[PDB]
Amino acid sequence: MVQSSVLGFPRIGGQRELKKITEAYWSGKATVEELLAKGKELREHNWKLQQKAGVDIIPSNDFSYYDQVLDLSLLFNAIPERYTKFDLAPIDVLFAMGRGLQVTALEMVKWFDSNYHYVRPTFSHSTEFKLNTAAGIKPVDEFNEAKALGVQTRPVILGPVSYLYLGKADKDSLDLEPISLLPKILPVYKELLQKLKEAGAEQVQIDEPVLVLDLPEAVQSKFKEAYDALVGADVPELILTTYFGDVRPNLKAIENLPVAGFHFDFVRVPEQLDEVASILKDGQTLSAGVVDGRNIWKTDFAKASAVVQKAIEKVGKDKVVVATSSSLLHTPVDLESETKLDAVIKDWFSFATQKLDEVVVIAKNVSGEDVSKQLEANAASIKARSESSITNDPKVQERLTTINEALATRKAAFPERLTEQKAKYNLPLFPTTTIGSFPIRINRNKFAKGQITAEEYEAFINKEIETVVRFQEEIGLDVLVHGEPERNDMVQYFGEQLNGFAFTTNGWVQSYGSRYVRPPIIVGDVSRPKAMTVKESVYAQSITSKPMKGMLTGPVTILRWSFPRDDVSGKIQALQLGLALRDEVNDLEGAGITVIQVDEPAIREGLPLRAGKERSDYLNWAAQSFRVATSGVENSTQIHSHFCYSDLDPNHIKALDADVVSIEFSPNYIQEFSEYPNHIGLGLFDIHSIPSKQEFVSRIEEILKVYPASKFWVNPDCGLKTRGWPEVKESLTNMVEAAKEFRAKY
Ligand SMILES: NC(=O)CC[C@H](N)C(=O)O
Ligand SMILES: [Zn+2]
Repeated sequence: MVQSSVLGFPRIGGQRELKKITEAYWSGKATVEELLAKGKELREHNWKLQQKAGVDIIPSNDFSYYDQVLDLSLLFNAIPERYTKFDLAPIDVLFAMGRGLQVTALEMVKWFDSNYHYVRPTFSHSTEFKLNTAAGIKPVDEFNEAKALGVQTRPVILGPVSYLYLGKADKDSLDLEPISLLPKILPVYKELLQKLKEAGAEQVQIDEPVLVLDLPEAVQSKFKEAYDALVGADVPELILTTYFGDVRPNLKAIENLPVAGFHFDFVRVPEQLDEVASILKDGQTLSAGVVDGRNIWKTDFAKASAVVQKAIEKVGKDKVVVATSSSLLHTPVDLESETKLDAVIKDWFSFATQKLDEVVVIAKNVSGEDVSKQLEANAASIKARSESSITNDPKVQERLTTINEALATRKAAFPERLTEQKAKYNLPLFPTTTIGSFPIRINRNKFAKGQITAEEYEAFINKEIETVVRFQEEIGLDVLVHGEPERNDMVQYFGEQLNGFAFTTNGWVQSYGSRYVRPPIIVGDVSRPKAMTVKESVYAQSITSKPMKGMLTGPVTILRWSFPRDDVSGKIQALQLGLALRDEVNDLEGAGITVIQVDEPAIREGLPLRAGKERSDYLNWAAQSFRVATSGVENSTQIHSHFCYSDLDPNHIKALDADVVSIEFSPNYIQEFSEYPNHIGLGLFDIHSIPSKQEFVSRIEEILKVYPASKFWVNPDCGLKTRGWPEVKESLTNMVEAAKEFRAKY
């Protein structure tokens, strides 16, 4: 009998219970006892769900109130002094680190190339590692909970090498290399593992996902060092677990480890199987990650079972486990909550709950149990998807054949374009602009029910546009925005107006802490049926003689912030999105909106995890899909791009050939753009929470020393959606007043 395994379950609750109770706690409506009660209930619910499904190896310690990495920081006493001076209990120290205290919060960081964020482990020279036993030892206590329910679980802990390597030296210790602290942390891991075995844990999932990165040789050697120290008869068996990538470049590092087994991601990298299976020693198990833990597609059982069979061939059926490819943290909780999706489409999907049934069916299948009814129903679902008209749109398929270098190049290089733009706009030196958003629900809500006219709703959006435009005029901004009050979010607003997308009612996935996202789903070939943004931009331009920026989200961001298709490449999807947005750009320009900003916040997030062909191909096609969107315009049309990064690759920025770029900036990297003719707006203040006309005049005089004033735009770090009016007013006034003082001396 081949076992099934789940590497982690999302903890938000099928009804977002966790959000409700954590936010109620943080607001004071709920006690900490009520919060812990709800967490216990959620875990119990999830453990029973997995047991009922038939899952053999069920996780524990996967639950969290905020972040599992943060949970290990707490447990291991990686707690900076600043969070201990407030008389907080252990859980409120946790929340303080996670979300600050109203001390700013520890840094939030993308978890590999997933859409989840963890809280960066933060270490000092003074860090003293030890088991915080005051709180409770979370993994022991939750194992013990599950056991009292009659559920044996496998505790999940992030391993020592990854935990340190993904961490960072605190402000006070800028010279510390986190991985040097390995000898100090190992005893604390060993102790935790002894306690788990004593509680009755026979196996632990020890996550070492840093194995899918490019690791320095000096870091590669630390696996043998760590795992030699931990394994022994007084600890559970350890299953060294990787996901999201290819371990092959690091095989030498793990080829001689004493651990009980390994897990690999054969969804993202099925081709690594032969080689990784080759390092397995007699006695070691191979966990075959074959049900995707980061997307929503029903798994092809025929294909997944074949992969598992390849593994069985290598190491024996006794030593193979059918697993999720990663934790199901990255997927929504339950497809049965969806009430609006057409049943044809819904048939193509599986969310977390359904993935439990999948790993179980695939394990039965390879074990020789009769699951022919389930295989046949699955083969039907797969065939229906691949045959559907939603999936392949001949028009889009033909249009993709027009893509090339030419379609992705402007009519003239920037120097000739600048001449034509200068003639048209005559923008002064140190032109001032902002990034788009300014400081809601009832009219939206009643429009959605038919309680107010299309006519009635358009009036309030327009009044708000008007308010914002007059504001920016009043304070003398040179290139204006409409404020984006009609938009809810920067991806759904587009996806809802594109063919090839589906939307959930309840497909929530945790992004960070209690902030959850409900991504769009790309189901098929994408196209744009009609204008998406034109009406509001035109209105906004009709009420000022200042140039008005059109505002779009780029193709890569729409792709990366959606659940993508798993039957066609990322590239193909981004190019279809580039083509759709090209039509939008063409419509904006035709209608007189000839300054257009395209925002690509998610470019760095999608970067392939290792150096090599895949990474360089990605940078090439990311840039190309942007250029396909933006290259049809006249020379006198001014294309802007905004990036929410401080040190994004200068090379990639040049590849976009945007007339103007805005970059967050509030070291010497401004010099990288010296002999690059296109214009740059280095963000002057953090819109996350007034500077003075002097503080600005010092910041611009600072920058102005390393960069030509003729190329320099003045703007904030990002949109001011997430701010209040009174500080927006004073902050922007100062900003413009500053520019004018420079504008005077040139
Ligand atoms: N996140 C972003 O890229 C912000 C873009 C958007 N135009 C805004 O100003 O809110
Ligand atoms: Zn930004």
